Amino acid sequence: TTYADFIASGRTGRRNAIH
Amino acid sequence: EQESVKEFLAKAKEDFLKKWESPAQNTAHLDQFERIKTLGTGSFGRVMLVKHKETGNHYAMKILDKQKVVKLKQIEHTLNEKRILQAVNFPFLVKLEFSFKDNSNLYMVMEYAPGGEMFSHLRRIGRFSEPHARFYAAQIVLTFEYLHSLDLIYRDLKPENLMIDQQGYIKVTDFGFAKRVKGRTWTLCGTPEYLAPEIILSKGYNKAVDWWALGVLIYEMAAGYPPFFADQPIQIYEKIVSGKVRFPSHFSSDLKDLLRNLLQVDLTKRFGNLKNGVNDIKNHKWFATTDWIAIYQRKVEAPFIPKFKGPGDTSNFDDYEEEEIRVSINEKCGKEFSEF
Ligand SMILES: Cc1ccc(C[C@H](N)CNc2nnc(-c3ccc4[nH]nc(C)c4c3)s2)cc1
Repeated sequence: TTYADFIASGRTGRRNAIH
Repeated sequence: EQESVKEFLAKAKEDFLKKWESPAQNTAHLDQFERIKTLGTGSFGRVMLVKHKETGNHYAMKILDKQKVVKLKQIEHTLNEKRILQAVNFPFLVKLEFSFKDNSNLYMVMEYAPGGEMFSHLRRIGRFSEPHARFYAAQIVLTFEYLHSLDLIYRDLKPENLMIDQQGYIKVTDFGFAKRVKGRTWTLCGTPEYLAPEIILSKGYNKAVDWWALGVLIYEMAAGYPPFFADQPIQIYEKIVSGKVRFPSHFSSDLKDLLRNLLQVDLTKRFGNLKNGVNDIKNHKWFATTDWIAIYQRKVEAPFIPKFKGPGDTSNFDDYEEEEIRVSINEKCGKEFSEF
C-alpha cells in the first residue's frame, strides 16, 4: 500500500530544505 | 466582515512598511539570558530554550555562527529573515522579541512554543482527523492572506516549521527562504515534497507556490504522508511535475475537491491564484464550518491541546547534545552583517 511504501522510503524523518 | 478585513490589511501594511524601512537593531545582550537547553540544531545553527534572568520569561533563541552563514552562502537570507521578523505582526507568526550580535554570532530571541513541532505530533498520531487538519489549515490560510498582502512569499511550508503553542494554536517559524517581491522570482528553494511544479521547472513563479504548498500540507496532515514521495528528490520532482495525485479512500469528497484545486498544475485554475483570490479557499465547502474571525481571534477550542508542564518544559522536543556558545575575541564578518 501507499502507507507501506512511505514507511520504507527513507524520508519519514525531519526533511531539510534544499541547499 | 469583508470591509473589516480590507481595513485590517490596510493598517497592517502601514505598520509593516514603517518597520521594514526602519528595522530595529541590538535590542538586547547575550548575558541577559541564561541558556537552558537546546531545542533543535542543524544547518540553521541551533535554537536554544533560554530564560531572561530578570523577568523569568522563557524564549527560543536562534544562534547563527557568522562564519558558517558565510560558508553556506546564506548572508542575504539571514539578514532578510531578521528584517522580516521584526517588521511583521500576526497571531500565527512567531514573534521576534529581541535581536543582537557579537564578534562571532547572530541572535534572534523569539517567543517560545512549548507544544512542540507539528512534525512530531503528526508522526506520533499517524494522521489528523479532517476537523483537526482543518483547524490548522485555517490558521495557515489567514497567515498567507496576511503575508501575501505585504508581497511576502513564505516558500517553506511544512510540518517541520509549524510549532504548536500552549493553547494548541500554530506559530510559523523560519523565514530564511521568504522574500518580498511583487510579481515573479526564480530561486530554487524550499523542501522537495512541498515544491510547486513551477519552482522545479526553470520558469519563474509567484505567490501561488504557497497555495500549492498548502495543498501538500493539508494532504499530509490528513493522510499521514505527502502526496508525492520517493527515496530521492529527483524522483519526487518527477512525480510533482506529472501532477498525478491519488487520495486515501478515507478522504471526504470535499477534501479531495479542495486538494484538486490547490495541487493544480495549471495556474489559471489553482485556487488562491484566481480573480476571487483567497476567498475561493475560505468559501470552499471543506471550510464550511470554519469561523474565520473566531480563528483569527483564537477563540475556537483547539481539537488538540499539547501537554505542558511549565513554560520552561522541553518534554515535547527531541534531545540534543549541548555545546558551549563561544564568542571569538575578534570581530568576524563585521561588514557582511552590519545591517543585522
Ligand atoms: C525545535 C525545531 C523546530 C523547527 C526546526 C526546523 C526549522 N526549519 C529550523 N529553523 C528554525 N528557525 N526558527 C525556529 C524557531 C523560531 C522560534 C521558535 N519558538 N519556539 C520554537 C520551538 C521555535 C523555533 S526553528 C528545527 C528544530
